[PDB]
Amino acid sequence: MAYSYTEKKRIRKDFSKLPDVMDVPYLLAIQLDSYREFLQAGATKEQFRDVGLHAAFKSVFPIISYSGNAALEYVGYRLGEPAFDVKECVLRGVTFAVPLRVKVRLIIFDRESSNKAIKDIKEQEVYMGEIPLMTENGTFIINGTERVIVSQLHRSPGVFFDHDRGKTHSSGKLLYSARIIPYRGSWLDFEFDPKDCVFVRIDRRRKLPASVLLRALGYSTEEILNAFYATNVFHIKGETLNLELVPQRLRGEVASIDIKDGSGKVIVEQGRRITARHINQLEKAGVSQLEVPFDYLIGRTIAKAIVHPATGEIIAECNTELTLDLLAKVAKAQVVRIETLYTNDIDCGPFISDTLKIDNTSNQLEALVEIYRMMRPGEPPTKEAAETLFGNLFFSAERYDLSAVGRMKFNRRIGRTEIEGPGVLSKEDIIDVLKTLVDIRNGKGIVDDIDHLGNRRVRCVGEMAENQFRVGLVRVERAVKERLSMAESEGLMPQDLINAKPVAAAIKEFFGSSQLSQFMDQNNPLSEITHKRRVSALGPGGLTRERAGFEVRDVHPTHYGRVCPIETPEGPNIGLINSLATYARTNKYGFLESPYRVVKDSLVTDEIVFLSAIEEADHVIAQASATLNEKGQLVDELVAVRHLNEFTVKAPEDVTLMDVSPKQVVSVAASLIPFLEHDDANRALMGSNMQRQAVPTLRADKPLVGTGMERNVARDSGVCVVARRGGVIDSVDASRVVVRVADDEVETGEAGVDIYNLTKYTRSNQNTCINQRPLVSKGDVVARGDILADGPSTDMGELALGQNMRVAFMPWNGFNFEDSICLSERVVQEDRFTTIHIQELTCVARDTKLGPEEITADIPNVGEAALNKLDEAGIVYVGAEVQAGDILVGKVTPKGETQLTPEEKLLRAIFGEKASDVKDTSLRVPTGTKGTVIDVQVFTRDGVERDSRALSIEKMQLDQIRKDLNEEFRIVEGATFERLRAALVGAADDALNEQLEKAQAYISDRRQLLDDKFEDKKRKLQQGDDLAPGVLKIVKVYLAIKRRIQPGDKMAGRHGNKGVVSVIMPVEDMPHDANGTPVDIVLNPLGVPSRMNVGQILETHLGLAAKGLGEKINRMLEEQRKVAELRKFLHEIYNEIGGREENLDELGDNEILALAKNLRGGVPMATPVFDGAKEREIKAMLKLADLPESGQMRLFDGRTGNQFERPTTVGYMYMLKLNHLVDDKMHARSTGSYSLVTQQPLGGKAQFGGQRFGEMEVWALEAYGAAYTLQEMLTVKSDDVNGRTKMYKNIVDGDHRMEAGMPESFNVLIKEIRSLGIDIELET
Amino acid sequence: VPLDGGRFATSDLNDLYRRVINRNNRLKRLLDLAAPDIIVRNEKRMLQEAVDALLDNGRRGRAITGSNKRPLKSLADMIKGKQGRFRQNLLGKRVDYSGRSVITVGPTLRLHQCGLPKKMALELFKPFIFGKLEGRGMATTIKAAKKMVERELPEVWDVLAEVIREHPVLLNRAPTLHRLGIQAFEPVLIEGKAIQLHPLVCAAYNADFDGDQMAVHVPLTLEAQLEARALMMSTNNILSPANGEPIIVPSQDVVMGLYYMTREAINAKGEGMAFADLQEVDRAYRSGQASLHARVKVRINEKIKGEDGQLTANTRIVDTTVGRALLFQVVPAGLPFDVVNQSMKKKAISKLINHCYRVVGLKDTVIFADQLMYTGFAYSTISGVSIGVNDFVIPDEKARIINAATDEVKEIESQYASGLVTQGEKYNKVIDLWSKANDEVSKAMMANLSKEKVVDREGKEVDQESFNSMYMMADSGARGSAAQIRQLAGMRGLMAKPDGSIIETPITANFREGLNVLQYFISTHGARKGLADTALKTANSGYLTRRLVDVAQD
Amino acid sequence: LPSVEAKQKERDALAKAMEEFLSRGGKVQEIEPNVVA
Amino acid sequence: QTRTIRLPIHVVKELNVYLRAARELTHKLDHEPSPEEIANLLEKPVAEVKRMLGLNERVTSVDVSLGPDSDKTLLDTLTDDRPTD
Ligand SMILES: [Mg+2]
Repeated sequence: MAYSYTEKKRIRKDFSKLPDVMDVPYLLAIQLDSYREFLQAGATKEQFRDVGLHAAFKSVFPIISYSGNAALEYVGYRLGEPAFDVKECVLRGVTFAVPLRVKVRLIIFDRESSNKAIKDIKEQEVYMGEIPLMTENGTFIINGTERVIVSQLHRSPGVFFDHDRGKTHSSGKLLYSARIIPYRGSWLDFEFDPKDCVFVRIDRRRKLPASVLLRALGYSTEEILNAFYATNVFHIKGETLNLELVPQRLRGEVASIDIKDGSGKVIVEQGRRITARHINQLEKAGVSQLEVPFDYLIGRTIAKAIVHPATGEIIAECNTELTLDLLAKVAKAQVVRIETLYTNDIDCGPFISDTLKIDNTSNQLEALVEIYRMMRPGEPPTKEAAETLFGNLFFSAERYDLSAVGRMKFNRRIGRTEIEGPGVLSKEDIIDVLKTLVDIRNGKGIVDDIDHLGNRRVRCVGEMAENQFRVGLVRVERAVKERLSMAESEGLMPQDLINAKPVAAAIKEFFGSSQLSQFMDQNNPLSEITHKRRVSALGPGGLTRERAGFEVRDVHPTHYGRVCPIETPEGPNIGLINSLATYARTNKYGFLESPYRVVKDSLVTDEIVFLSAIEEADHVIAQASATLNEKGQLVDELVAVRHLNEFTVKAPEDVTLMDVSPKQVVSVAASLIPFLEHDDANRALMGSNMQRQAVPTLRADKPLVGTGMERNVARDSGVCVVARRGGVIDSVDASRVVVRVADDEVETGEAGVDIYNLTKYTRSNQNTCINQRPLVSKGDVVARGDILADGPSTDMGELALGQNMRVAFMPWNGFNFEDSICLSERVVQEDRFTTIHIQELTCVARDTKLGPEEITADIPNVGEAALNKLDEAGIVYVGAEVQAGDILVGKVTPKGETQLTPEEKLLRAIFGEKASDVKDTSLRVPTGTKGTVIDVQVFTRDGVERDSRALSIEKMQLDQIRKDLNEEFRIVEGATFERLRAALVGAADDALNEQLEKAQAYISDRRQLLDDKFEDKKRKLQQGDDLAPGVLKIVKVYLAIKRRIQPGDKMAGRHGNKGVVSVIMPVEDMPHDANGTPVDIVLNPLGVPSRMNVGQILETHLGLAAKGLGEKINRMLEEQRKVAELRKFLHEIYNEIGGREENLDELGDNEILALAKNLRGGVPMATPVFDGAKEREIKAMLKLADLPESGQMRLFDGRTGNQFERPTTVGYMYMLKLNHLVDDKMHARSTGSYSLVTQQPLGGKAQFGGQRFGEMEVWALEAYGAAYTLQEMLTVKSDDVNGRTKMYKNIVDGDHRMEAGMPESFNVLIKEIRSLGIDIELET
Repeated sequence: VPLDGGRFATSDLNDLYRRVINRNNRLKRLLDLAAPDIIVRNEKRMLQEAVDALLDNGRRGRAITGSNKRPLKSLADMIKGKQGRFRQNLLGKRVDYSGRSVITVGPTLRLHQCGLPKKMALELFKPFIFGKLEGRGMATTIKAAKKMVERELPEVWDVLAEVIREHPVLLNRAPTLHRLGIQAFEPVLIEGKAIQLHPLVCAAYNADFDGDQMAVHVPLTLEAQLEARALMMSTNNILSPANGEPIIVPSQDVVMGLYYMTREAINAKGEGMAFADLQEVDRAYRSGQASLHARVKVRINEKIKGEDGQLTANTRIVDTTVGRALLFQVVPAGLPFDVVNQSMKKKAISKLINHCYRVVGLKDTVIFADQLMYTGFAYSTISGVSIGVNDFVIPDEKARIINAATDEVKEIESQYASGLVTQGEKYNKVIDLWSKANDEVSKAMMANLSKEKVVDREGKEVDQESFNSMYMMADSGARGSAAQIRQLAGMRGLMAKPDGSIIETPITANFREGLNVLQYFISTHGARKGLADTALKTANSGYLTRRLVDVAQD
Repeated sequence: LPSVEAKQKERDALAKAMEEFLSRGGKVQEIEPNVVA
Repeated sequence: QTRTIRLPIHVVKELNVYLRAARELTHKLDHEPSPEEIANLLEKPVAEVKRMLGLNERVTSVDVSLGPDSDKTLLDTLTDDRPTD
């Protein structure tokens, strides 16, 4: 294949065997697509009908004014431009917001039952709420700090049926309650009573009868009960002896009465089970009437009201059983018709027929009052008024929130035809809940699952932001409704009609005070990706941590390809916080989908369909590693399928779908682990979390054994700058890269120049270093998509989270006892695991009521050694080495009424120091932290007095902008000299001079923009920063610290093997081989058999062959070998072992020698998660680099010189350095400040508090005999004013016995009980 | 109290006390104006709920709620509601002379001592240095002695080394489940920021080296210093308080060096030679002229404590290996030689320390458990044991059992399509079938893993015990059991389900050969089921041990 | 909520009202954005 | 009977004027409340308006849980200046 500019420098050996039909899509597509639907920047006059920002204005604005003749009409909205750019926004503290101006008109009427004599006044209203306008990486810059808004996995609105059999029913078979869950509020319920009844309820009401809800809506009680279970009519010619023989109801019912039908034969004996042969006789016989007894119809109740034509009145009401006295009336009245209900115990029991007689609610008038009894008993509403009142209360569209997705899930579960149901409840839907709830008792079908991915909906930032904007709009209309009704249009303007405060305040709290909008952890480019693919089950309006349990914290068979099962955080919330898969994608309704390949019995089709969770149970899905016959046919008689969420084995003639890639099940962080199939699921879950906490080291080193997904994480994270358009690089600087756009990829009719400014050393959210280094040279061509400069922890476009060290697996003198890491001194002298940390220290100047706070250079009671580092303004210089305790900025506060002690003024006269009425409150560095001042930022009020340093920093910024504008015009000036000269020498004098006016018109129009851009930056430098009220000046400095690795730091690998370095041994003590090459890290082999992670050793065996091949390339390159011998050895590595590669496409003298120089340190290899190298392919490369195929060699002891009596596994393993350094873990305290009420230790004076002595440690001392050790830690070490001060005097004097006194926690308890009117004293 | 910027902050009882005084003075003024009973009965009613809301909240009198979300914090709410002052102190209280840092293994420390950084010792023992500088004459006042510690003068380190010589410190881990969670050690000054912990006390503390932290505490009075040495010392609590078995036993790394040392081989270098004493055995092994484990005959002088008060010595010629003779050099005098003639597994060493504690006492046992740690760490490094890709040997007869069991299920699936068996009858047929084939592979794997090492004695092919790395770690009891080696070499078997059922298709692959995409997704069901179960194991068991203390504390 | 169809029928009544006015005698006013009355 | 620190009747009468004049100005046209633009509407000096608005006590409560988690109180984190170490 053809290689780009970046791929020609270094190629990874890919061991993949399965072909890829679809590559991995954009990782951050879930954050960008959901926001473009909400915020529609690029659109025509006709907007979209989505649920974003346009749906909010289309639902709150068009409302007429009550008790008036006015109405507001929404026309459209437009988005302006942000005041500041992206990078210049994180340092000023702005929100990078954009205003929106909605054009709303005001209409007037005459209230004459006709909209006449109107006057439209279209006015572009001022900005209501500034939208944060997230960047291109999926982050929101809120108050200078970029944040992400994770998606929420909430339950979809609809109906849910289950068993819910527990201890309440005290039996196996139980009926569950169908709790209808709307979108917001107006909850409903329907519980089935155990006594063959149904008792509906509400969110806060008690059990309500279901019989009164049928007649109050308008339906008759006789017709609703006859259509529930069954309906049977019988004719009577003066004698009620007849039964309508039902071919379905008579099958399975015993007949206790002997019948003689059949013209001389018997059908059923006295109490005999009828068979299928005798049942089918009634069909071909054609008979319908039969002589039935009178004692068998006493159990069968009537369905509809029986009216006699002779009497003229209803002789029998509905739902009435037959008695002995009621039988003589039928013989006397001689009714021509009879309607009874035919129910049995084998079929479904008529629970609606028995519940109809509950509370005597069958009539239409008596049922409308029973509902009002549960909603509002004894309210001001009348009997008939409450019926019409309640009929419109829950029918309100604003009260009963039912989304479009909820209406689809409502009709699809009950089996209705109309999928897009209305927002209000329909009478046809109330009848499906009755037939489906009673069916779940007898077990004639299936139930629903509340944990399946079909019942869970993914809510992104586009919906969470539109809901807050909708709430902000209904808060404006409620306040502007009374102002418009009592006024007119000719006296005011549409701007003064409504207020824009509730809208700006509703979106201000969603991005700054919501648990979904959290600070993005950018200590690693991988952590930024996994934070945006994160799907959280917590949040507002969702399932919390306490009500989780154990049924939701597990995996489901529907999580295959949608949610990674080995990426849950271990702790209090495991299984609630999930991460999206690699190929996963949300549907239109908000459900997760995964791609599949349509496979037939003759050819696997090339089309790819994205299937949801509910559509997966129909088809048959096979694995992606199924064998093929090079023609699209499966060559295996037994394939693995999951057609019905069951991992079974079936025939290749029944498969219908096929997976795209084996990596579609794991997430992004879980796919970066080589040999994942060999590690346990418990270690793989821990290996994907520790890989996220890696700190970017000083030098980025690629992993010799990788997967292949590393070039996709670094490209989609955005930490490295890529080329927008192709062209030739003009000039490369350490701070910026400018490229010359090619002649073909230009949109306009000019040359075009792209300038990329590289980010230098800046502070991250985790106090880490972030900087970019150029990778291109001067004079090389690049294409669209090439990496020009890599970011933090990236090696030439790949992902380099750590470094690969020479690891030996053996016990070494107990230093690697359990999980400790025996380190060498070479990894410390070579600065391998050294990291740079940037710390920010701010000093604010407030306005004390006694006097303002100003930054000065005069400090009382100090010397010259403390003021030499400051300047004439009072701030340290950039680049000064500050130790622990140095003064950064000068700040003094005026004091009054000091009341100096007369014993103190005698001591000040000894030296002669003058008395100054100013308290020293300067900003100093904390104890134990040292660094270098790298940047100082000064912020002041708009128009306030600035010091000398404020303009000094301003002068440097005004020159760097001027130096960039001069470089922009310098490159475009040379393009006008080569284009005009080439056409003058090559091939009418009037036409030659006419084109000069057009060429000079473009260089003059660009020059005008340079002046507008220069005056824009000069104006922004003069704009004072708006801060909190009560602050005068804010000065913040930045300290850079280079922390090396020391015994105590936590290191880990990619296979879930963490540890803490214990000792740093010299090079002479480390075990070495016969050649004298010492190892770098000694690991303990006892951990591998305990936690089954074989991929830890397979990476070590493959890493030895990767480094061994680089030593052969180096030896071949140093011996001045010809090019024909280099490409021959490169073909033996890529095109001989496995996988598939391609050579003979690059130039030997310039592009092959450049490739062999990057492979000098080692040949990187790609091992996918489930499509990697085997044990045979690993040993094939071990014998190629002249290494043992076993991967083990006999080492020598460095201290004694003797050779080890057993071969030891050696190799190169990729190690990571986690953010668990001991510089923030080591703490100690003797004395310090105490609290106000309870005299207990605490922090706040640049020092931590103490160690909390809980009750578990008290029981440990009580289990011992230490009575004086327990009393000492409870009285003299805390809560004793006279105990701590007198014990400190004893330790200095020499003796120490005890000072018990009385704890302050008990002295306060006595004063609090006495204040409650309860006397408590000490009897003694 | 005021705050930064002139803002004040008060408590929830000032407005409650002010509301009662505002209504009490209003009632006192309403009585002298001869007001009728219609207006004075309502003011006396307001004074009722005014004092009632001050005492307690949540009763029939609703508490005042103005410009605040939480209702209020009354007088009774200060001693109840899971946050009262009486209950908040029973669950924790900050103390002085304390600190914390990560733990680190120290293999050169004794059982009664631990490592303490110099930066922590200067802060923990600060008052003891101020009193030692004035008594020695280096400082006149306490204000001048404090400035000497900030400058870190060289003479301060000589003072700090003397104030911690016989002063023990207490170390405790955050989860204190039993009595051994707090033990006293003699701190030594080490360079670094990590607390150096003894490898043998890691079993009682239940502490691994994955970044765990351990808090420190300093006993001040000599009454508390004697309780840390006589009661809370690490050498005193060598036995478990729940059983009679030793809690300080050699862990996986120490028991691995003692198992390889005492492991008899068939044919080795220096086999059959005789030694006059145990000192000749070490002299022959250090010269490289004798293997670590070879059948030899050494004359040994041992003493017997079986006789009451008679420590009689006996000289006999035994037939043992070279490694077992070197291990007898650290055994005390009261024990015979038959206690070290075995293979020295983990269960055999714990029974030797328990027998040594009941014979020679405690002083000769705390110095004997330290010698086993030094001898286990020394001989586990000489033998560079390592796990490789060829250590997980696969039995050649595993394919003959999997392919045979797969054909026995195909003949059953044909009977399911013919109507001979039902769904429940076929379920119990395929579940019990794979469970039989899983035990057949496990017994065929351990037979090939344990008796594979072959040797040559004067010309032969004799089968001995396997000298394999994966077999040694499971036989010695260091780390791993039969259920874990089964998943590395043999088949994994049938996996469970969070619902409680067993899947029909088992995992016929191991971790060496690798799993498929569907076989790996099935194993994730029981993985997160066991991880989420640990969250309940710390919440339910902690509630049980708390209820048991509240009953049997007196 | 008022999300979609709660007030949709009212929009058609107001849209048809302005169509009759804009047919004959219909005028549009270009009011400035920042106006107090 | 409203505020904790009682204000005399002679300074509390003129305080409601600054609070009533600040309400009408903030709602003029998309206006933000500030103490600079209110000094011109009432013809008050810059140092006088900063004292009238700052005279409002608006005391807070120390028995409030700081943050989303209700596990720490503000009073338990306060220190004293009169007592020493
Ligand atoms: Mg740990």
